Amino acid sequence: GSPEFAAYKVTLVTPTGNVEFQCPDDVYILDAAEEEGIDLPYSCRAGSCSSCAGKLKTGSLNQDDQSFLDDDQIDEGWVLTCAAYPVSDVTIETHKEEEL
Ligand code: FES
Repeated sequence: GSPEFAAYKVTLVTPTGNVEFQCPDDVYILDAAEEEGIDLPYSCRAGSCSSCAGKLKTGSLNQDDQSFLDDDQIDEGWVLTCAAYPVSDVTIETHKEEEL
């Protein structure tokens, strides 16, 4: 039932407004946002820090490539946007490092 290629609608709730774009299912959220000209926080780009943190509001992600968040944090909706792939349409609140 699965497509050979897919993308998903990403809605980012950023400090300067909501923005939306299609993200390939094999491109990380951060990278796809940047390709669309959206400036999001980051540092390591390796899944091992707090800089790119966001909160997942709607939908589902694959965060196998992240390491810094613990299992409880993942269960509570934390996202490292540099290391997350969408597996559905998603809504993510960005710029959330301060809440960790
Ligand atoms: S920029 Fe460090 S985990 Fe994403």
